[PDB]
Amino acid sequence: ALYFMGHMILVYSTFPNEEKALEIGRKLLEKRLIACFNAFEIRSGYWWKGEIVQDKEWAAIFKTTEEKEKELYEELRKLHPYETPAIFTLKVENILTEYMNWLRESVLGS
Amino acid sequence: ALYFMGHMILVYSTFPNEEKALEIGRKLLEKRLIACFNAFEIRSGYWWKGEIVQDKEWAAIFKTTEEKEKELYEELRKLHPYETPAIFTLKVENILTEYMNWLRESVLGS
Amino acid sequence: ALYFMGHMILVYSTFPNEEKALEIGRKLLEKRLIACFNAFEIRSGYWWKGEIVQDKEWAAIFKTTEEKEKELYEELRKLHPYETPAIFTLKVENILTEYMNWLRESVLGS
Repeated sequence: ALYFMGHMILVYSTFPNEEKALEIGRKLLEKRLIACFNAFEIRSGYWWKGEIVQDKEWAAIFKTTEEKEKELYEELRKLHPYETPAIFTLKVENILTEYMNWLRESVLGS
Repeated sequence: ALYFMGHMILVYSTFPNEEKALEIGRKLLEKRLIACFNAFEIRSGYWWKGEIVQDKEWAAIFKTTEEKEKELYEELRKLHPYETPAIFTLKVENILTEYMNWLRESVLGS
Repeated sequence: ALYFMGHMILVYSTFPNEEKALEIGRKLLEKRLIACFNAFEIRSGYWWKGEIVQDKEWAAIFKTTEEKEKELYEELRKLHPYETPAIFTLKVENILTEYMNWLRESVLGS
């Protein structure tokens, strides 16, 4: 069909700056752990040492297959500059079939 | 209740520039295929002809109802500048009831 | 394990400007309703009084636990500048275990 459930996963994480986000995205592509990344600038807020702080970071969504999830989490844990980084996966319900094929081809290998 | 499961879907895709993202978003609204779109600038990375490339694009999330999903995918496939565009749907678990009503009203028609 | 299903929810909403998005994010943190927020600039389009309009807003994703969902929706409904704001939750499938612990600790209290 034009689209189907597929087996894509979307992993999200945030980084201290544009440079680090792009560098890690590139390293993940080199290892065929992701087929593509989309990064964007964000303003964040959270608790830190008893106070609410404002921060500027770069978020990134990583697109890959379910088969690469474990490896992706391990590589992100390896490369992340933060001690306790935000790393979580969102549920993908459907995906354009041709794109799913491209994702699969893009992550074939190591 | 204040919120419930609803029947909203979120479709994500990326475009070569701001102009194209907005133009397509407008065309989707004209056809009542989406109730709203949120677009933002992104930096992307993926494989292309054996090399890892960096790109600048505009991403967009399209908010509509489950009933419009098939039509939305067909219209996006029709208008997309890319040969193999990223088009996938994310799972929505809950939604403010009043907003869900607004979504339904916004996509009533053609 | 390195990651598991967890009990995190992601709530998304849009605001008229950067100032309002950050202010509300801060208020949600003060009440321990969210552990963190990530906000970014967006361009939006929707129907308004029979015409398709273009707008500039700031979107924000709120990260919290399933236990805080009801309270979060109530506080957002309380503080939102829009009469019919977009507020919905996305499904989180997996999450880095250490991060999940941080989320839980971050929302403990009121």
